[PDB]
Amino acid sequence: GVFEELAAGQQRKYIMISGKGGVGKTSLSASLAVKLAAAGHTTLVVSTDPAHSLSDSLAQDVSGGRPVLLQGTDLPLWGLEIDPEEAKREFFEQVSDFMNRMGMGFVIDQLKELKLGELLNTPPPGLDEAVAIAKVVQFVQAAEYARFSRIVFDTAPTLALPDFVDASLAKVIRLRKKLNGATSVVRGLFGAGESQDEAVEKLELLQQRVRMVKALFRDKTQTEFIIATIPTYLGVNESSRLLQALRAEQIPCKRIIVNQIVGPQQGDAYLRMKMKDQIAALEMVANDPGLRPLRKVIAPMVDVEVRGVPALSYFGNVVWKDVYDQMNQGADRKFFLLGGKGGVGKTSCSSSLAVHFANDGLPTLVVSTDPAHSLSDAFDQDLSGGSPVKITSPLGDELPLWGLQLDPEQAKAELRAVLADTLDGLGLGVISDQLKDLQLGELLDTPPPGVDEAIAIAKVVQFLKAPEYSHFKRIVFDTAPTGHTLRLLSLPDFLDASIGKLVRLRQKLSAATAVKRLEALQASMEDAKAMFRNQQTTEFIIVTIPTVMATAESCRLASALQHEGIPLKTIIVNQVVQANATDKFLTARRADQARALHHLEEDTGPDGLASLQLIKAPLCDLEVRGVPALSYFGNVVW
Repeated sequence: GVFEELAAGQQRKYIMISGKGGVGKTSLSASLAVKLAAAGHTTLVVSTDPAHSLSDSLAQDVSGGRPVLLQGTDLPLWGLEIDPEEAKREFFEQVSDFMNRMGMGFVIDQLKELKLGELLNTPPPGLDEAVAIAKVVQFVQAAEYARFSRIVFDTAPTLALPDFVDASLAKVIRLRKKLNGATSVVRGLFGAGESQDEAVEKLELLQQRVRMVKALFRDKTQTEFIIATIPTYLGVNESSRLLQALRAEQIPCKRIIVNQIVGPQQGDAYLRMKMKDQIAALEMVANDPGLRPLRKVIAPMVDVEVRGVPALSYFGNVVWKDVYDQMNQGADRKFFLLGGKGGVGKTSCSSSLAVHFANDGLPTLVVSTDPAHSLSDAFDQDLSGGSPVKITSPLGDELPLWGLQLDPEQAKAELRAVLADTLDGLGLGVISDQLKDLQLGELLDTPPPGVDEAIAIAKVVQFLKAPEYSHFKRIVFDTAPTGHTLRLLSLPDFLDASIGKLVRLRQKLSAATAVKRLEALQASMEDAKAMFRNQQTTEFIIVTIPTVMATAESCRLASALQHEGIPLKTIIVNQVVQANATDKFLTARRADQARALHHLEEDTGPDGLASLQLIKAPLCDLEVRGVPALSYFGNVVW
């Protein structure tokens, strides 16, 4: 049986459930926990979610920091909610002045102003989610709460990080045993004592608990993964590439589940469901707090998926034409940025905006920060690389637009590598440490959550120059399908961090007898930030769907981004089924499923990325919030 294999032995087996994008992944790893606890396994289900997903999906306050046993069932089950930001960083946390008389006292007070002690105390980025699952193995081999027969994991949506933190710990671990025996003033630059042996003795064990992680995922006996994906086309080949990893890094992956499939019998119930969502959300779009001032547009759902240049021109009449295209009014230049989580087809809108006022007399560059080749699939032209490309599909006619694609991961490493290029010799002058600190100076440029793309944006802000300053009048951005949009004013303090460090280095550069390299980064961001609070030339667009959850989220970000200051003047609701052809919507989405099921069943056979073992999960017509509902949803699927 499908389930029988997951509950076979008393030999502790860790179930992992990995996927992306609200597939009900929580609701099905919860079912699996329950239906396993029904089989006799003392079982623990854990989620690393600050939204406390395991709690709302269990209907108990299981969201305590340690594993808590549930009230109200004779069924043996434990849930664990782990705090990433607090707990993980918590385990991490004579007077001979005679140099003053050599005048050294000016150079020593400029190095202590680099506060390299801090940079050693900054716990490396990624630590929390790296040690999350190691904390899980504590309570189970500890058995202080109970002997756990199986463990079920709700993983964060989509192994490299445990080695990154392994490497950032060694870099910091390598430096402290070099400081255990050191001259008294050298330690003064770090604020470190004589005997370093108390801190390294525990810095290593934290490094070893990151290593047991990498050894667990590989562990052929305890561990096993299961992928979870919604039947969409993109979701299948996204999961196809996920398994590619699981076969390389030796991680056993034996099952894939597909949730949110429409069944044949009860497919007619889906539309009654889907509609009341759209009714509720639009009632809120009409009435939501703070949505009042910004302009609103309702788009009726995609006729046939927009993959063409002409298709993009007709889409332009749908969103911006029957409703007002009076965006075009203003100064000679316009900066248009569009954003939204992945799935709304904002690129189809984003692309359709450049095309619309291409032939209207306006030369307009569309910039895509989507690394998935959106623009290359949206105009159907393979617009690759960073430099602009002309657009060739139409019947011979004026095309005043272009489109450039910036990998944001490639735009970040493009930037970090620039900083690889005297003061080095001085630090190296007591013992060789330049290689370590340079890399560790960058431990303070990865901390930001969604910056890789802001790099890609400020790159083209500065592209205002005689080669282009004359060429383009309006430009339109296509943010990647993530949380680009930063609603809290971290702009000036990510900017100050830059000054804080470009002013701290000017303090030691003048003492050793570069920083204007950080001046290029200083003015470029300030040139980007200049076009963000620009009221006349710049305005924003946020693309969303009538699923009520995703709708209030689009206000949750609207109202907060408003008092931030950024002019966000339009929201788009791109995929609105309409009832007169409600029959066709069902008939279409039903096919988009089994049409994509074909694409998975045709995956190269069983070599690597596979057709390994399939689990079809019917449509979540009910809230699964109750513990019995999960017992039901679990015997349906497993």
